[PDB]
Amino acid sequence: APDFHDKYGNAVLASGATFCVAVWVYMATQIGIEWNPSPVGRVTPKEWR
Amino acid sequence: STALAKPQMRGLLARRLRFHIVGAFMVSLGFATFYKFAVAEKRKKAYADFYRNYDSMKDFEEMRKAGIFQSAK
Amino acid sequence: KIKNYQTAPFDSRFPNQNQTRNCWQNYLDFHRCEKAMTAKGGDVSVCEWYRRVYKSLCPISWVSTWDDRRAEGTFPGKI
Amino acid sequence: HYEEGPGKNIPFSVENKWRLLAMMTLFFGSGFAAPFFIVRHQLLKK
Amino acid sequence: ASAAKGDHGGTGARTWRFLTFGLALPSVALCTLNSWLHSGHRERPAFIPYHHLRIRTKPFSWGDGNHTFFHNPRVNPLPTGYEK
Amino acid sequence: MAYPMQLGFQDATSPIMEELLHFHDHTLMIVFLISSLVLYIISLMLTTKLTHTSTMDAQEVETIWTILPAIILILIALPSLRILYMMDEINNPSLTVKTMGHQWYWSYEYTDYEDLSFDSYMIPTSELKPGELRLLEVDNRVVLPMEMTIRMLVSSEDVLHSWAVPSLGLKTDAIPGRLNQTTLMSSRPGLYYGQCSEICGSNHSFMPIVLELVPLKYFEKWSASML
Amino acid sequence: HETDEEFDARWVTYFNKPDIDAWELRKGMNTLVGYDLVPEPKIIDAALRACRRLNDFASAVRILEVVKDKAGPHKEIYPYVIQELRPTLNELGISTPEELGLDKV
Amino acid sequence: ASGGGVPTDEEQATGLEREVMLAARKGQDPYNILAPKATSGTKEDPNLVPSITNKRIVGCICEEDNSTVIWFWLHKGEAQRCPSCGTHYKLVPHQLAH
Amino acid sequence: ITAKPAKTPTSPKEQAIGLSVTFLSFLLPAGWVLYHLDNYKKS
Amino acid sequence: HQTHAYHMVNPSPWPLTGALSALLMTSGLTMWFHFNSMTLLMIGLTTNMLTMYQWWRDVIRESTFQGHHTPAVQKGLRYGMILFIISEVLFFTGFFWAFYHSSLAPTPELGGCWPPTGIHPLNPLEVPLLNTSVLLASGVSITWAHHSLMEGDRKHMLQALFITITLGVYFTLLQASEYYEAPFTISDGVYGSTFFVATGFHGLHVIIGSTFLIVCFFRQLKFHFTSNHHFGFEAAAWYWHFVDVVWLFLYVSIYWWGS
Amino acid sequence: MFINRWLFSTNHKDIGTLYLLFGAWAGMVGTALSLLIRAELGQPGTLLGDDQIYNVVVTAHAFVMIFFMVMPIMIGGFGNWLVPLMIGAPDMAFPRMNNMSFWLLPPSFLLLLASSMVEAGAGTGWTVYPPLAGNLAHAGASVDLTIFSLHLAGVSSILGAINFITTIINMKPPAMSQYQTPLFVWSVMITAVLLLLSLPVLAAGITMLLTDRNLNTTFFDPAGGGDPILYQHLFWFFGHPEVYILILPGFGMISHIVTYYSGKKEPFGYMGMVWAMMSIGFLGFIVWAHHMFTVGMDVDTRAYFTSATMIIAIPTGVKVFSWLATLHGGNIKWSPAMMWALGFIFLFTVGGLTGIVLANSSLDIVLHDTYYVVAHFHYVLSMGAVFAIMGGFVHWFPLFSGYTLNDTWAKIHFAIMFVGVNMTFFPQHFLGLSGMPRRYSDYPDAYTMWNTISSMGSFISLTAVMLMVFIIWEAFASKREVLTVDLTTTNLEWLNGCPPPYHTFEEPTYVNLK
Amino acid sequence: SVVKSEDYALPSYVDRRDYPLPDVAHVKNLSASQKALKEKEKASWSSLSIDEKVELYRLKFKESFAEMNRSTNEWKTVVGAAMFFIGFTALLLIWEKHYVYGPIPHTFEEEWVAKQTKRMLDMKVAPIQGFSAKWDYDKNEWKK
Amino acid sequence: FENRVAEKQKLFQEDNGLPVHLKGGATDNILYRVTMTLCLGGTLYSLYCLGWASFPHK
Ligand code: HEA
Ligand code: HEA
Ligand SMILES: CCCCC/C=C/C/C=C/C/C=C/C/C=C\CCCC(=O)O[C@H](COC(=O)CCCCCCCCCCCCCCCCC)COP(=O)(O)OCCN
Ligand SMILES: CCCCCC/C=C/CCCCCCCCCC(=O)O[C@H](COC(=O)CCCCCCCCCCCCCCC)COP(=O)(O)OC[C@@H](O)CO
Ligand SMILES: CCCCCCCCCCO[C@@H]1O[C@H](CO)[C@@H](O[C@H]2O[C@H](CO)[C@@H](O)[C@H](O)[C@H]2O)[C@H](O)[C@H]1O
Ligand code: CUA
Ligand SMILES: [O-][O-]
Ligand SMILES: [Cu+2]
Ligand SMILES: [Mg+2]
Ligand code: NA
Ligand code: NA
Ligand SMILES: [Zn+2]
Repeated sequence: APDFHDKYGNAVLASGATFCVAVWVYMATQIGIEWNPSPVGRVTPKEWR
Repeated sequence: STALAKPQMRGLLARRLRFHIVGAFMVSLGFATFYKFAVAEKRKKAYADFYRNYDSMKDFEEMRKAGIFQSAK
Repeated sequence: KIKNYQTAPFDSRFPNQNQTRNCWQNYLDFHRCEKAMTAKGGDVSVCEWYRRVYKSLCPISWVSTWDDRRAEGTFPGKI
Repeated sequence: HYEEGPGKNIPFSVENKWRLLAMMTLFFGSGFAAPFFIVRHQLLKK
Repeated sequence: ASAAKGDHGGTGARTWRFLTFGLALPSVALCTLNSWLHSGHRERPAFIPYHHLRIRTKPFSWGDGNHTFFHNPRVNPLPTGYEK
Repeated sequence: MAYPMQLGFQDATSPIMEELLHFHDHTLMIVFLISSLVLYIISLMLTTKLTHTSTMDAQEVETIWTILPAIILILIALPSLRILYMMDEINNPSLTVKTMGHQWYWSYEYTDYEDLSFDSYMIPTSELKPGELRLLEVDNRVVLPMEMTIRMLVSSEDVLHSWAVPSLGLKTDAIPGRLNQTTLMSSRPGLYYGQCSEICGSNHSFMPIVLELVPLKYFEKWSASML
Repeated sequence: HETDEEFDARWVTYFNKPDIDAWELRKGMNTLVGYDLVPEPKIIDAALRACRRLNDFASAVRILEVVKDKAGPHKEIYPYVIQELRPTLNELGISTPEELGLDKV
Repeated sequence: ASGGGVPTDEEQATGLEREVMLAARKGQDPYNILAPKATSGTKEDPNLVPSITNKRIVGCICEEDNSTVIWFWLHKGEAQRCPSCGTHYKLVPHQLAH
Repeated sequence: ITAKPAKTPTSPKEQAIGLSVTFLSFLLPAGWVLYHLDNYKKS
Repeated sequence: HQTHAYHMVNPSPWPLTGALSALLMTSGLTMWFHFNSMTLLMIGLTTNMLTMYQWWRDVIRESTFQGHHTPAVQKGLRYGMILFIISEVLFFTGFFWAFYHSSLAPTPELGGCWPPTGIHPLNPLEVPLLNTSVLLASGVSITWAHHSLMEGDRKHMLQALFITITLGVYFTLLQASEYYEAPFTISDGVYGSTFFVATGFHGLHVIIGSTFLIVCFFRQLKFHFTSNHHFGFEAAAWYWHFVDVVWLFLYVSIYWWGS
Repeated sequence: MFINRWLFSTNHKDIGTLYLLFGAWAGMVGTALSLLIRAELGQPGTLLGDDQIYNVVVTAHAFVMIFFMVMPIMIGGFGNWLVPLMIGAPDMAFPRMNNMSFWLLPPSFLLLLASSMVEAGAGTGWTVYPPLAGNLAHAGASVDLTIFSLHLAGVSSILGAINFITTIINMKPPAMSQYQTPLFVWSVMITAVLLLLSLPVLAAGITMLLTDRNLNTTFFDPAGGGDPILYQHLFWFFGHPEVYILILPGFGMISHIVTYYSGKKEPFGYMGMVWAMMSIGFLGFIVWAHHMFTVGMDVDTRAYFTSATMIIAIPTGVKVFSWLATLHGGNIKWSPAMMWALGFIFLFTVGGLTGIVLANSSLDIVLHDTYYVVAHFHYVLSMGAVFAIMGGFVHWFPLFSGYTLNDTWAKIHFAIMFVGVNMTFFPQHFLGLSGMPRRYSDYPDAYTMWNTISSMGSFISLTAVMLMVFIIWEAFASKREVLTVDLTTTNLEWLNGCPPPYHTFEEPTYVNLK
Repeated sequence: SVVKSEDYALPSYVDRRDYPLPDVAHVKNLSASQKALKEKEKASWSSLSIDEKVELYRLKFKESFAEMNRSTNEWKTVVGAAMFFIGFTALLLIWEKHYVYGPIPHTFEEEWVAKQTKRMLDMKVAPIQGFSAKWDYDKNEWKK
Repeated sequence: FENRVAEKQKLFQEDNGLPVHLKGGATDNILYRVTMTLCLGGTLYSLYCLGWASFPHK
């Protein structure tokens, strides 16, 4: 007879993966976290003195 | 219609081990080569190339003119 | 001899990372020499090398504490 | 003698799963909360 | 060493008793005599307030905080010198 | 100094730091090779339905397992120890500088000729000038002549600290009652940063080290002006 | 130690003992499958005839299943062994696991 | 030099200590201090395993110097065999302490 | 290992409850402290 | 009903009372050091003594009175005591390491010499030599006591054991007197620190060992030991030899070599 | 009855249960402390306060995780439950002393919590170095409370060690030599020897710290002719053997787990495993100054400590390769315990290897007191000692309780923890190489990206820890009673059923000499 | 049939691919027809039907090799649930960023970072490989 | 003195189910109760002292 995994495995995998990706993308990009990436290739140096 | 040939039946695990340990060895030497070329030699050459014609006074003068120093304006 | 003293040279008696005894010995040597000279009427100028060496090596606060203790009569090394 | 067997060789009851949930919650929860409250204690001094 | 004695035939209480009274206790009596000869107070040295001695980084938890546990006024000065 | 997303060591500023980088590359290669071989063999052991569960004879294989690693350890120890003794070799420094650790700042003493000493404190974040580095700048830098062998002597007047400058490969503990010695030789002018490297109480994070490496003539004039 | 032929002969002899008991049948098969090999047809033939003498049909089928299992991913071994055993299987009326539907998951 | 007044174990040992001492004197080992000596362990000559109940755990060190011990419960009744080496063991239940 | 079926089965719903209560027991007190940190600090 | 020879011990409150006495002693010391009070400490010391008393009382009940100490049990107690002594040797080893560390590399604060400037060591040939003769002599008398016991001689066991105890007490009184008479103190730098802490812990062990011998003395008076079974006596003799040997190392290291 | 049984115990299983409960509770405390660390470091700036509060948290984290979680669980917990069962003994040699080893731990923990409550806490590092830990720079009761906490934990473990050595030497069946006892038993006897020899030296050193703080001694104070470096020698003389104490029982459980889930009757190369553990134990006593390469010791001393430390890789390597040879040819059962053991073998290897990097005193000048050391020791502690503890716990839980865990939940738990610990510690290697110091409440801005990721990793570990509590609740809530366990012929601890009776081996096993 | 806890010391049944012949039969009690089947098994197995042979197998063994070695969908549940809890962890981090963390230091402001980057280049931070090595001092731009 | 060990062996082997720490009789119970009371009361007092010591008094 089909067990829990036969019946719900596909939904648990799909929705777990979707949720995980969505909420980490949100956390990583939408809430003001400063990752402090390299300035290399990114920042235009400005006169400081 | 036709019989099947007798396959090898003994030492199958040992044979698989021997083959792959040898493969692990081959890969290891292969990677050491990659690494000495892509990391170690690269580093020796970057440092040697940097210092080959390096002019420390000229470096200092550039820094001084950029205003970085307390002791040199 | 050695004028144009820059700093204290390597001393084979104190070849290791811990240089505490180097500072101490030179401080002692200077003051023992000075005592020997100020006494017998001679010149402290002959003690100069030890003075340069201990000055170079010794933390100011150590020299200063040792000087206070000599003045106090509580300096524990023999001079 | 003493009770033997599953659920009986332990100093806490597992007769009721909800009472057990409450006890386990107080137990692990008190351990986990203690450093936060000691931090609070140290901030609320000076 | 074989020490300098003799013995060993078999083993026993009798030999250890022999050793107790014939060697051990006489040795103690001799050291006791030696000690009683060199007893009587010595001539306490000038007080010098050396900074490596009479250490006080925290008051002692008894008395006035400034006396060691087995303070002897005759021979142990305070950080400030001997007592009156 | 470290830069954002840095994976490895700060660029070498001294010949000894340069030696440490190549020795690290050597050792890391071996580290990678062993950890990957272990991972691979694990996966190999676990990916077959073939079985052999009877008693296995151990002694032939334990020879390989002890001799190969013994060999690998010697191949690490040889360059490790060459560098160790290279670092210890006689220098003839041209100058001696002392640094005393304190809670929470460093003082410096250059007393070969004159009595020059000063305190060196972190620039508070609210006082940084634009472009300056949070937690790293000091009010009074340790100006030193470039391309010269310098003897650094390190101690403390209170608790333990440790005087470190990663780009020169330097780290010497600051111990009260002790004078520890290290040598410093910069191949380049510039600014070279370190941080207190022994836990020392409330502002351990906030007593950094900044060396300013310049030509001898500038160092002498700076020295004179600091008296 | 021993050649392959000597090992095989040992095992043939083991199962061929006329009055082998149930314990020895199980002990022999359970020990045998610990080795790095799929047993030669002549060994399995001797074990199957031991099953016959012990009136144990089910163990005969199990022995065929463990042959398949010991081959691992080498799918060519089991059908070869069954091929070599067909005269014995026919003679003793032993149905293979596949004939019994016992290869269905 | 010398008299008596110290009790002997014979006079004063009690409880289990005394039971072990009295049994040893008779060359018996009710409290399992000694390792039993193996028989040939055949079906005809099984290792005989005393017990005060109807089962006891046997550990079989199949060959001299094996580090692996094979453990199994031995029950009253027909002789059982070590699952690794086949040597025979038979339980012989009952009593202890005369 | 083999085992008997559960003597007191814990349904998916009961498990959601035990898991929620368990997580809340760790999260809420520490959460209350961290939320009020500034209150404690700037005090 | 067991058919092995090991001792299944009745459930006991003394581990808990011992553990709580450790809490009361340590929190008591803290209170004494920082909050000017001896109350917790006194309670801890009391419950500690009570725990020791009842626990070892029970061990005697289990062995002498109930017969649980089969040879297998005694053999475990032998190992236990030997391991305990090994742990105590390592504890002392840390204080000898401290002593050699400071004395082999005397720092400038000391005058750069050992003994430090201003330290006037005791004469190792006076009371310290007497103490050495005393503990060595007690090693001899305890051996006499052991042999008398094995040979079944009650009176001479008791005499020899009494002499051993008297010598322990003599050492303790001599040491107490030399602490009082010493011109240096535990605050006299690393000289006074190593001297008093090392010889102080040794003195505590002498008091512990003497107490253990006195327990054996009273148990002997009450006929507990047989000529073959007397592990409490052997354990006390081993511990007593340990205390002698630590003294000899202290005498050579601190009193003689460090003078 | 309850007090008689649980406060007055003389039973090795119940005392083992007590230790597991105590260790599990300590684990929650240590975990909260680890989260406060990573919350502080998870963004640049100051969250809690300056370095004092911060390092009180760091110091407590280490003491709790080491002395109250790892040691009690491994040695007190699994050692008490398993060692007497694995040698067919009726209990431990000193069943009543065993109980005191347990009961010293709540007061020790209380003392540690007191230290953090009073004054400003002990913000010293778990190494408690003077002069920071002295009476001027840490005036007041906190450090003394910490020393006393250590004193109680030390007595607990010393008496435990005496008990384990005696039990293992003296209470095996008369036919069983030491070379017929299982690897976990060997692991515990070697650990006990390490404890017996190392803790008394710690006790001497912290006692001399206590007297410098309170009786005006000057062991570590240059003003009296003392030396702060002397403290470090006495501490590390204990402290290096301590990390072998923390891993050896883990090695023992790993051997059993790997053998078991490979379907093998025995670990590969048994006597090499015994040799390896004894060699590691021995070499562990002669390498302590690799914790002091920057203090200013002579160059030949640093050459010796480098070389002697590196030798440890040889016997440790034999064990790793012998675990792999145990898997080889196995009928592999992918149980949650096996996943823990497999993760252990690999991640322990990585941590060991960064240990070998650090053994090199030349390179250690730059790596010492940086996050590279923190990354090394968390690979061997959070992914070595901890993975062995989780492996042993899930493997023997049915033996101890008589109930089964849900294996699917336990696999989910392993997956979450594996991601969290690697996310936490892997980037710390980069932070170390690039120079981030230890024991900092805040860091120059360049270190932000790795500290952020590391803190996010620590939250994933928190989720695993919370899920673990739920999983244990679910097992007791559902009451799936154990029926059959395989491989009992080579796993004696299972042979009396699940859970075994209160008294086992009342009639000892029968084992022939032959 | 039914396995009891009180039976732990008795030989037991196991389905293990490396222990093909377990210590006991799966079913030891026989009905009238199962007893007749065991009698028939004493005669030629060629006279047994397929159903009878299957029945004899199922009395001796619980699961066949194919059944006992079957794969499952468990990995899906495991990976999916693990990713869920990992996803849940991000909610904790979102809560922390919102309610616990304040503003990060002003040195992360975009203009501060541009100036600091220039000053780092002026001081030639990591000029051999790490940082300034990636700046082109001639073309005044990041190296391509 | 006379050897009275036999009387003590009878007393402590009496089949009365008492644990060894209480088997001497009523004074065992008294001493036990004193010890436990001092231990438990002392522990509560130590907790009071921590409470007291956990807050400033300057
Ligand atoms: C369980 C805990 C544990 C364990 C087992 C170890 C194991 C080892 N450790 Fe570690 N360590 C710590 C916990 C531990 N460590 C802690 C907590 C600290 C910090 C203390 C503090 O300051 O707070 C620390 C610090 C520490 C330092 C000090 C660094 C510094 O402070 O600057 C060093 C230096 O040598 C060191 C080295 C080693 C080595 C060589 C091993 C070896 O035992 C590892 C051997 C294993 C392997 C090598 C892997 C397997 C082997 C093979 C697969 C064979 C082939 C390998 C080779 C040929 C190399 N460790
Ligand atoms: C066993 C030891 C151990 C363990 C497991 C850990 C685990 C963790 N540690 Fe630990 N750490 C140390 C020992 C340990 N640590 C030590 C010795 C130091 C140095 C202290 C000093 O400098 O003075 C230190 C320092 C240290 C620092 C450096 C602080 C600094 O230098 O400023 C950091 C920062 O990230 C850190 C973080 C963490 C994290 C996020 C975890 C997480 O991985 C924790 C996650 C949770 C667990 C691993 C589970 C806990 C276990 C249970 C709940 C058991 C349940 C059991 C049963 C049911 C049987 N630790
Ligand atoms: C023959 C003498 C026998 C000793 C009996 C004397 C009484 C004190 C107790 C000593 C026991 C030894 C412990 C070690 C501590 C230091 C005391 C050293 C011995 C001693 O008694 O030293 C005295 C100082 O005592 C002082 O400070 C007083 C100190 C009293 C407070 C004790 C501190 C508690 C320490 C606890 C340590 C924990 C134990 C470790 C457990 C390890 C577990 C693994 C010396 O006196 P003084 O006036 O300085 O000089 C003499 C001048 N005429
Ligand atoms: C101010 C600070 C407070 C300090 C505390 C002061 C301490 C004083 C304690 C002195 C020690 C007394 C020990 C008494 C033990 C009596 C019980 C006993 O000796 O029990 C014996 C077993 O041995 C056994 O347990 C042997 C038991 C081992 C005892 C070990 C004793 C040393 C422990 C002392 C603690 C050390 C502290 C360290 C300090 C750093 C009983 O067996 P037998 O003798 O064979 O008898 C049976 C025959 O009769 C049969 O015919
Ligand atoms: C490091 C481990 C822990 C980190 C992750 C913690 C996740 C937090 C779980 C929720 O914690 C709660 O958060 C609420 C806010 O969401 C707080 O309510 C606070 O905020 C509410 C809305 O602002 C008010 O209604 C409440 O009164 C006020 O207490 C509440 O106190 C606190 O228990
Ligand atoms: Cu100064 Cu850390
Ligand atoms: O300690 O590694
Ligand atoms: Cu170490
Ligand atoms: Mg350091
Ligand atoms: Na004797
Ligand atoms: Na921070
Ligand atoms: Zn056998």
